[PDB]
Amino acid sequence: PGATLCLGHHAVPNGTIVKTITNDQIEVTNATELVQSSSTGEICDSPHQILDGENCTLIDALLGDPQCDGFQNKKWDLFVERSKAYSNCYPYDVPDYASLRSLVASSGTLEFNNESFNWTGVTQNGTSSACIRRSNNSFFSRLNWLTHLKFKYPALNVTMPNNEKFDKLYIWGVHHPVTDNDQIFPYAQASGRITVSTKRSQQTVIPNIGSRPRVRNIPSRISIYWTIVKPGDILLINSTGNLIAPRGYFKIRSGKSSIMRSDAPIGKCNSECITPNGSIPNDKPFQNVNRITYGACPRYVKQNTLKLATGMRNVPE
Amino acid sequence: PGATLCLGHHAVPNGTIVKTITNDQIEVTNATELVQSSSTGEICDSPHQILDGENCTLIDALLGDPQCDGFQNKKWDLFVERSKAYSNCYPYDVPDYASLRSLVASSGTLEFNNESFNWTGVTQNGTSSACIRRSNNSFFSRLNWLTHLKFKYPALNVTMPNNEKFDKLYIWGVHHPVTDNDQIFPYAQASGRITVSTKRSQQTVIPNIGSRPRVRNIPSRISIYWTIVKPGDILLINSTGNLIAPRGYFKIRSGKSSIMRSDAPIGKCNSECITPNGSIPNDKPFQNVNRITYGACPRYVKQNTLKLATGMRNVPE
Amino acid sequence: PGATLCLGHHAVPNGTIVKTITNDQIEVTNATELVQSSSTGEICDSPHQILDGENCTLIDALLGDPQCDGFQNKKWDLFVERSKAYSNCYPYDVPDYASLRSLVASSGTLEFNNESFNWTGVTQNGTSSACIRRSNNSFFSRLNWLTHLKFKYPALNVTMPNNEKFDKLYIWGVHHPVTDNDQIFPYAQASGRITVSTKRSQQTVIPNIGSRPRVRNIPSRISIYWTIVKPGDILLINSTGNLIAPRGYFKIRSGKSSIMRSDAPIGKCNSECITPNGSIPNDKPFQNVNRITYGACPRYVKQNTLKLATGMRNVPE
Amino acid sequence: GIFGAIAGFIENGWEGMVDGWYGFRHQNSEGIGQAADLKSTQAAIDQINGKLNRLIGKTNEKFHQIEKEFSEVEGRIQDLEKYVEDTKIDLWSYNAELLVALENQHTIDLTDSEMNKLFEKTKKQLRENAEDMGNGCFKIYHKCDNACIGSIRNGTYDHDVYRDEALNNRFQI
Amino acid sequence: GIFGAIAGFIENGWEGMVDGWYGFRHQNSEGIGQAADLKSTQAAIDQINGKLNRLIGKTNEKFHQIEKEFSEVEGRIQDLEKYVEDTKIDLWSYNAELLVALENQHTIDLTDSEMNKLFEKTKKQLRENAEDMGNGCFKIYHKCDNACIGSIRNGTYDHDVYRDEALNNRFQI
Amino acid sequence: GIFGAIAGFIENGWEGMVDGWYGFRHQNSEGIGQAADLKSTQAAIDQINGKLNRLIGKTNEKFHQIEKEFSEVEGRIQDLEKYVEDTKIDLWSYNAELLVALENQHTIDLTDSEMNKLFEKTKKQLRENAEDMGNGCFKIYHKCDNACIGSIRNGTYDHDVYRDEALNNRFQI
Ligand SMILES: *[C@@H]1O[C@H](CO)[C@@H](O[C@@H]2O[C@H](CO)[C@@H](O[C@@H]3O[C@H](CO[C@H]4O[C@H](CO)[C@@H](O)[C@H](O)[C@@H]4O)[C@@H](O)[C@H](O[C@H]4O[C@H](CO)[C@@H](O)[C@H](O)[C@@H]4O)[C@@H]3O)[C@H](O)[C@H]2NC(C)=O)[C@H](O)[C@H]1NC(C)=O
Ligand SMILES: *[C@@H]1O[C@H](CO)[C@@H](O[C@@H]2O[C@H](CO)[C@@H](O[C@@H]3O[C@H](CO[C@H]4O[C@H](CO)[C@@H](O)[C@H](O)[C@@H]4O)[C@@H](O)[C@H](O[C@H]4O[C@H](CO)[C@@H](O)[C@H](O)[C@@H]4O)[C@@H]3O)[C@H](O)[C@H]2NC(C)=O)[C@H](O)[C@H]1NC(C)=O
Ligand SMILES: *[C@@H]1O[C@H](CO)[C@@H](O[C@@H]2O[C@H](CO)[C@@H](O[C@@H]3O[C@H](CO[C@H]4O[C@H](CO)[C@@H](O)[C@H](O)[C@@H]4O)[C@@H](O)[C@H](O[C@H]4O[C@H](CO)[C@@H](O)[C@H](O)[C@@H]4O)[C@@H]3O)[C@H](O)[C@H]2NC(C)=O)[C@H](O)[C@H]1NC(C)=O
Ligand SMILES: *[C@@H]1O[C@H](CO[C@H]2O[C@@H](C)[C@@H](O)[C@@H](O)[C@@H]2O)[C@@H](O[C@@H]2O[C@H](CO)[C@@H](O)[C@H](O)[C@H]2NC(C)=O)[C@H](O)[C@H]1NC(C)=O
Ligand SMILES: *[C@@H]1O[C@H](CO[C@H]2O[C@@H](C)[C@@H](O)[C@@H](O)[C@@H]2O)[C@@H](O[C@@H]2O[C@H](CO)[C@@H](O)[C@H](O)[C@H]2NC(C)=O)[C@H](O)[C@H]1NC(C)=O
Ligand SMILES: *[C@@H]1O[C@H](CO)[C@@H](O[C@@H]2O[C@H](CO)[C@@H](O)[C@H](O)[C@H]2NC(C)=O)[C@H](O)[C@H]1NC(C)=O
Ligand SMILES: *[C@@H]1O[C@H](CO)[C@@H](O[C@@H]2O[C@H](CO)[C@@H](O)[C@H](O)[C@H]2NC(C)=O)[C@H](O)[C@H]1NC(C)=O
Ligand SMILES: *[C@@H]1O[C@H](CO)[C@@H](O[C@@H]2O[C@H](CO)[C@@H](O)[C@H](O)[C@H]2NC(C)=O)[C@H](O)[C@H]1NC(C)=O
Ligand SMILES: *[C@@H]1O[C@H](CO)[C@@H](O[C@@H]2O[C@H](CO)[C@@H](O)[C@H](O)[C@H]2NC(C)=O)[C@H](O)[C@H]1NC(C)=O
Ligand SMILES: *[C@@H]1O[C@H](CO)[C@@H](O[C@@H]2O[C@H](CO)[C@@H](O)[C@H](O)[C@H]2NC(C)=O)[C@H](O)[C@H]1NC(C)=O
Ligand SMILES: *[C@@H]1O[C@H](CO)[C@@H](O[C@@H]2O[C@H](CO)[C@@H](O)[C@H](O)[C@H]2NC(C)=O)[C@H](O)[C@H]1NC(C)=O
Ligand SMILES: CC(=O)N[C@H]1[C@H]([C@H](O)[C@H](O)CO)O[C@@](O)(C(=O)O)C[C@@H]1O
Ligand SMILES: CC(=O)N[C@H]1[C@H]([C@H](O)[C@H](O)CO)O[C@@](O)(C(=O)O)C[C@@H]1O
Ligand SMILES: CC(=O)N[C@H]1[C@H]([C@H](O)[C@H](O)CO)O[C@@](O)(C(=O)O)C[C@@H]1O
Ligand SMILES: *[C@@H]1O[C@H](CO)[C@@H](O)[C@H](O)[C@H]1NC(C)=O
Ligand SMILES: *[C@@H]1O[C@H](CO)[C@@H](O)[C@H](O)[C@H]1NC(C)=O
Ligand SMILES: *[C@@H]1O[C@H](CO)[C@@H](O)[C@H](O)[C@H]1NC(C)=O
Ligand SMILES: *[C@@H]1O[C@H](CO)[C@@H](O)[C@H](O)[C@H]1NC(C)=O
Ligand SMILES: *[C@@H]1O[C@H](CO)[C@@H](O)[C@H](O)[C@H]1NC(C)=O
Ligand SMILES: *[C@@H]1O[C@H](CO)[C@@H](O)[C@H](O)[C@H]1NC(C)=O
Repeated sequence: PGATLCLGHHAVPNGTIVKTITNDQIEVTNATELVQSSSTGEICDSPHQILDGENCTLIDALLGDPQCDGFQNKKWDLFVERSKAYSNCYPYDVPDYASLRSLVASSGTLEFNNESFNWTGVTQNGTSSACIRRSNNSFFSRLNWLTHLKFKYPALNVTMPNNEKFDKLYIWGVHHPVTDNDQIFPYAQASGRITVSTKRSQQTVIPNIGSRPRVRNIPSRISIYWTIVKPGDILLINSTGNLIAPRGYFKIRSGKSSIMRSDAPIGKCNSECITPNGSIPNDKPFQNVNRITYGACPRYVKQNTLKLATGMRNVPE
Repeated sequence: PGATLCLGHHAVPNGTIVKTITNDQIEVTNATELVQSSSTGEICDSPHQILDGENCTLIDALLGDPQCDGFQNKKWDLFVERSKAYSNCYPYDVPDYASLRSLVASSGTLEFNNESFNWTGVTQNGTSSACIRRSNNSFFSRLNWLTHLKFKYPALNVTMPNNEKFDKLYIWGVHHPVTDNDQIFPYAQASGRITVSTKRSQQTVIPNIGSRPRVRNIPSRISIYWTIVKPGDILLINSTGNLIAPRGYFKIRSGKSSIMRSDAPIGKCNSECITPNGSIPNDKPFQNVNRITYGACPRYVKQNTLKLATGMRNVPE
Repeated sequence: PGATLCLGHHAVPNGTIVKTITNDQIEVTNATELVQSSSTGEICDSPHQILDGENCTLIDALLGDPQCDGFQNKKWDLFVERSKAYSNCYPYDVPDYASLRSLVASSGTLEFNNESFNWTGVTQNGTSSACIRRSNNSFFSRLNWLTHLKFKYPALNVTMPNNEKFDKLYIWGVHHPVTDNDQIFPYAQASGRITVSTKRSQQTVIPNIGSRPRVRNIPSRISIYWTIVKPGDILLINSTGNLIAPRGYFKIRSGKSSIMRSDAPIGKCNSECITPNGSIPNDKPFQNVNRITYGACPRYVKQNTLKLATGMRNVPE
Repeated sequence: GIFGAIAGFIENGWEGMVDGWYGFRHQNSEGIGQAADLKSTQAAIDQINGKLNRLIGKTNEKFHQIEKEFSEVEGRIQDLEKYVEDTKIDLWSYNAELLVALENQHTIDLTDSEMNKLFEKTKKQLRENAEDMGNGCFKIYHKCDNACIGSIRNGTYDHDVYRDEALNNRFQI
Repeated sequence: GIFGAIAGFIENGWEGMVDGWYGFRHQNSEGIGQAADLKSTQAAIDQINGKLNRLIGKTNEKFHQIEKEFSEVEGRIQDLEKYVEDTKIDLWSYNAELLVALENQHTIDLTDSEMNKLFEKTKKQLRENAEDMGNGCFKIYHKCDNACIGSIRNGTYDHDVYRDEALNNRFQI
Repeated sequence: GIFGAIAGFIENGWEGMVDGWYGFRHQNSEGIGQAADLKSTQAAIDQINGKLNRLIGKTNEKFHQIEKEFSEVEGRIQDLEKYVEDTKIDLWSYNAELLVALENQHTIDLTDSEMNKLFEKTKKQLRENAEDMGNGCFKIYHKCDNACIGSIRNGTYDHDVYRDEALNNRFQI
């Protein structure tokens, strides 16, 4: 009579299709998804230090646009810029705006130390009606608009050494007056110039008489520039007019900080990986949510899905 | 007596050598080439829209060098620049020539809309003998050389808003006169300046008195600049002399367009993948024809050949 | 009675752990290291031509700072800049210092041919006390500081054609005087300008009156610029003051040359692959010594170690 | 596919086997039954877990990087920024596609291998007491009750006990 | 090489087999012949076609990119443009080299596998009626005419029909 | 692991085998001995040397590249330079990790394969004169002195010489 002994393997009624080297569709008993393709839609406030810019760009928080006053001296792992943001102080441009934004974002602090510059031969603290702070004409909190003293103006030559252990970041600028109604009113002469130098650097800037298109009803412009002053080094400012002067310096730090453009709301939750769409889990090795990421994130890939087999070939009964 | 049954496999008299993980030379019954290494030598005119620049660079077609007059308003998937090309209008340079060339190439159109600028206090339509159009002194078709009116010249201040849905591209420039024979003849004063601004941008340019080395027997130069004006925004030009003014704007588009340097002839044929050597087939996944490609192309690799086995090991008889 | 025949395989008492696809720790009989992780600490003087900069940057050897006089006309596969280096001539800056350094390093020669420029209407060979050569006031060996002739100064207009087969590299600059003590002493007028042009290029530069912070007790600065003049082309210099003029040109070459920052000593030995830590062997396909390399080098990777099995699984007795 | 067991000489899988990946079915005098093999099941599962451990929860931290979206037309530098990112993404997309494809071929083959090994080990255990029917089943040429079958599944089967009975049945006429 | 059949226990291939990749040769009372096996042949061909389908005709479209040739010396930005392209090309060149090398090892092994499977399947079919001569050939211990050989090639061979004849021939003296 | 010989049906390796990677141990009337198999040993070694030849001494020359360390804060262009290099290094680091992992899985499997092939070849050689004990050892059912064992190791063993003796011993009671 005898017996029969059969060797076999399992199978499931609901197999999954995976790809192989030889076969773009083969059914296995089980698989797991390697591409993260969903976000909750919220940027989690932990474990990274989030700073929501709200109505303020990093640059406006840096310059000190009055509505950004709450940002003074703050730090961040990630500064989040909102698309609804707008400037509401004196109109300005920044040649290489992207690099200033970048180096501040990366520094990851707005720590500012005031400095007492020897400003005699000029009226400090110039204001305007397009930069309203506390219901009164005002200016950028970190900038000092330098004008005449008794309709006269001599050659400035102010010096300031960096005896610290970190790089100093100085933000400064140039006024470009509207007409000759603002050429003889705030500076008291025909011509002007600004030369901001160090032991290793020199930038000079020529002002410009001319009306621009109005931005919040002001047709003049300011042009913002910057200067990094290393340890042991010195900042020198030769001015014969038009200087929008620093009131001090920003600390430059090195670390993991950055900036991201996103309209995602900030949630009270904990997620290592941030995209502009919101935070995402980082169990998977890949993701197709966004090429822009911050933190411990899966790597961005073009595929929606990539199934790894976690079971044998399914050969149903 | 019995029988004998032998299991076996085929073999061929002409095997091919392939590489493996363990063996840089092993013979298989058959293989196929994965690297495309040949072109027919012609750029196929289909399915991409080809625009042969012939004697004209994109920049010369853009500015409107008279021999490029046929290019007005044309579109392209691929603009092909020829090495035999040359300029035959007023001598000029473009700071960041590469970026202007690039952004126009990528925009993929020369669509130009004329605009009526309020030019009073100057003589429009200045010409020269080095830009011959239709056997008569002429200039770049898209530029307006602005000179005096009755040996006098006041402060210009012309404005032009962009109420369209696309970015406007404005091309303009500065004249740099040869001597004081061309300082008191076309502008009628000692000094000049050009300030081309928007709500978000400002460029100012100072002219220069001085002879350059002659280029087609003219020793003066023009310097070409550009300005993008977004929807809702405005272009403003403050001029006190020397303006080479726009006659309007170019449409900026986004799409798949580009530019390529090649001397390959254009053929009447259909090929998805274009290199500077000519079109190539795209059945293979790799190619060593050129690192410069346009379209659906195999990926460039350094290897001449890579044979994929399509048969078993060959073990001849 | 019969016999027994057992098939088997070897094993070793000292196995090595390797990683696989399925297993991060599996013991094999033997392995070899694929990551080079050590240097001898010396840059080998062979087979690449090494030029130790010692106290001199490439830029200082180029300009001809007196202590760099020994570098005149030298070639290199690799120029090695030392961190102890310092400048000891007239204080200067180079806008785009990094690009000049880069293109010279890559050219891989300091070959200089003197040229006789028609310098009448000025005193050549200006000197200073901060550039001491051979115990006497001096200047950069490749630059000609142009000053007045009998307290007067006319409009310069000197021309120099390139009839060679290679690009010519011209180094030149602008003086920025300290006060009006050095505005009426070396140039003899109120204002100045420099325009260095070709058939295809134009750079103009405005001097600046103003004291800078002292660098080796001099508060003036020079600003260094460059111009490449191709075959068939011409260099033109319009000067009305302040020109720091070329005494000729440098040969531009194309080849394999570069520059590296390192304090490693140069040894008498032979190694294909150079890092800043010293030379390294290149038997291994990978290395974690430095991302900066020159020559035939293993590729840089983040891992300290990667063991390739060169034996079977070890299954001890 | 590479060993020829799963979707090969084994015609199909067993949906009714829920407590293991591989196992045994038998017919003897006492009925017809099934039991899973734990060691081969676990061998397969451990290898798959090995692959998972290299892939799940292993991410790389990045912080400040380049900008990847742009609101202005800029030309050369923006071209390079986009190109660098597009290049990077294609290379990682390629890595991910190849990785999954290879892993999946390997997983399929190792699972086929585990089936094959169990089969082979069972064949050797039976010595001269059974023959291979070619479909994963052995014809056992002796009375083999539940304890006997169990003894084969547990690796305690003594082929000498039944050899006389089985040779007689095998080499009959 | 990994299964040990092709360029292993099978001494060589058959140039005279032109209608398949794998097959059978026989000697019996009625002569010496050859016939290709379609199923194993097609199994191999389908897998190779699978690999080809992932590689042939699968290209990626690119449009405006960076410049890759330069007529002027420029320095820093040009350095970065060249470096990015040179980096990219090395990585794709590496991808292509590895891809082909792995694909080719796999193709060689899967073809060896198909030979091995056919051999194994034929061995089991023969049960106790043949012995393995060690070179891919079976000594069949019974009269096996063309229809009988055909029955083995077609999977219809009934080993019970010949078992008595074959055991007698096998266990002779 | 994939063939089931090394760390499978062979319980362990032999530290006392120093003149080869694979071999034979025997017990017969004349004693107990060991001899290495050169052909299988060399087959394994050649394949590993093949892999080494693609990896050792194969480097790529690079010369002027981008700067990779910076002493000043610069922003946009420096961001791109660092990002390009960091991107490159991650991709090569990935290539190196995967390469080693695959190579090592393949090396382990090919060495297991060589053991399996030698075993299989020896089994076929023995024909009906031995049985597989399931642990890499064959019970040889005939007097097999040192020359006889040597004849099996050298591929000159004539199974017909001993078949009568062995069938008698095998199918005894
Ligand atoms: C098809 O294939 C997959 C992969 O092999 C199987 O899914 C795995 O199943 C196990 C066990 O059920 C899961 O283990 C659990 O992990 C949880 C961690 O949560 C997240 O993190 C992982 C990565 O670490 C993510 O992949 C996952 O998506 C989760 O979001 C733990 O919290 C669990 O712990 C709980 O149970 C254990 C009991 O062992 C206790 O020790 C704990 O106290 C706690 O109660 C648990 O360890 C594993 O995460 C799954 N992996 C994946 C990738 O999804 C499927 O089961 C399989 N399907 C079938 C039908 O077999
Ligand atoms: C060695 O190995 C290779 C690869 O396995 C074999 O070459 C393949 O052979 C087949 C059949 O002969 C070819 O199929 C044909 O493809 C044509 C498409 O043309 C181009 O596109 C392919 C990719 O799609 C390119 O790789 C190729 O180079 C071509 O330039 C079709 O037009 C053909 O269609 C015609 O025949 C079929 C009959 O099946 C009809 O349906 C049609 O109406 C029409 O008449 C055909 O389908 C395949 O392209 C080849 N591949 C490659 C990569 O070259 C060799 O045959 C093999 N050598 C030996 C000796 O076996
Ligand atoms: C564990 O696994 C590894 C790799 O399989 C084995 O190491 C190899 O062993 C061989 C032979 O002993 C070595 O071969 C020798 O190479 C020398 C070259 O020197 C350098 O270059 C190689 C690459 O080419 C580097 O990898 C290496 O680190 C060296 O720094 C030659 O100079 C030698 O030549 C001498 O001997 C031969 C005899 O064959 C003579 O022809 C010559 O005249 C001369 O006297 C020799 O060829 C090989 O380099 C080793 N490879 C690696 C990567 O290290 C281990 O042996 C193995 N361990 C065990 C216990 O088996
Ligand atoms: C951030 O700003 C929003 C948006 O409203 C701003 O729109 C600008 C164009 C400008 O007109 C500015 O004055 C205005 O505030 C603020 O919401 C608005 O806040 C004002 C405050 O007076 C209210 O009167 C409005 O009801 C309210 N409108 C909307 C649509 O929200 C918002 O308060 C401010 N948030 C922060 C955190 O500063
Ligand atoms: C490269 O320079 C070193 C370092 O010393 C230099 O430090 C500068 C800040 C400046 O003060 C300069 O004058 C000085 O030379 C040279 O070493 C020094 O050389 C001087 C030469 O008079 C000696 O007096 C010192 O003893 C010596 N000091 C040290 C610490 O080495 C070095 O000679 C020179 N090397 C080359 C190849 O030029
Ligand atoms: C601008 O200010 C600086 C600093 O006060 C002046 O530089 C100093 O000048 C004296 C000579 O008058 C030197 O002895 C000092 O060593 C300098 N000090 C420093 C700290 O550099 C500079 O001269 C001023 N400019 C003008 C035009 O007077
Ligand atoms: C996350 O946001 C990105 C960027 O906004 C989304 O991708 C864009 O989707 C819109 C609408 O479908 C398209 O018009 C854009 O072209 C896409 N941009 C890019 C760069 O892909 C993406 O769909 C969002 N993903 C999730 C999961 O919400
Ligand atoms: C240059 O032109 C613009 C536009 O005509 C002038 O700006 C206008 O000036 C009036 C006051 O004179 C304002 O009330 C308008 O709102 C402005 N219009 C626009 C559209 O901006 C500008 O003043 C002119 N410049 C000079 C120096 O007169
Ligand atoms: C396609 O054209 C490219 C670029 O012109 C060719 O590659 C060049 O070949 C010339 C002459 O052999 C060399 O001097 C250049 O150094 C090469 N340049 C590069 C970037 O490789 C290429 O040979 C041509 N290919 C085909 C198939 O025609
Ligand atoms: C600056 O120098 C150049 C070269 O001497 C002058 O250009 C030449 O001018 C004459 C007319 O005076 C032309 O006929 C020549 O063809 C020119 N020669 C070259 C080589 O270009 C230029 O005119 C000078 N500048 C001034 C203001 O006199
Ligand atoms: C080679 O030198 C590099 C660069 O100096 C070393 O890497 C640095 O090590 C220091 C000290 O441990 C760290 O502070 C830096 O952050 C490291 N820099 C980088 C870019 O990694 C490296 O350790 C040296 N390697 C060897 C083998 O000597
Ligand atoms: C410091 C100073 O002079 N501020 C005055 C400005 C400037 O003159 C112009 O903004 C420069 O163009 O003009 C105002 O009309 C204004 O904008 O509110 C009044 C203000 O007191
Ligand atoms: C608008 C105008 O004035 N055009 C005149 C120009 C310019 O004066 C110079 O090109 C500027 O340097 O000079 C010409 O000799 C010329 O080049 O043909 C005559 C021409 O009528
Ligand atoms: C050519 C010339 O005039 N050289 C003189 C310079 C320059 O006037 C200033 O360096 C320019 O600012 O000044 C010196 O005091 C000096 O530095 O040694 C004397 C020197 O003879
Ligand atoms: C199959 O169905 C079961 C029961 O609902 C479920 O738990 C399992 O996840 C499914 N598996 C697959 C691979 O779809
Ligand atoms: C071998 O020769 C034949 C007959 O000419 C040809 O068709 C085939 O392509 C060749 N194959 C290889 C792999 O070279
Ligand atoms: C094991 O020890 C021997 C003897 O000292 C040595 O030569 C060999 O390199 C060692 N092997 C490994 C893999 O550690
Ligand atoms: C075999 O193992 C099972 C499971 O552990 C056990 O319950 C059973 O009694 C064993 N059977 C025999 C016949 O040894
Ligand atoms: C086997 O199959 C072949 C091919 O289809 C057929 O012609 C032949 O008659 C069959 N032979 C037997 C013996 O069944
Ligand atoms: C087998 O080969 C060995 C090694 O070459 C040889 O010395 C021995 O005499 C041979 N033995 C037999 C029995 O043929």
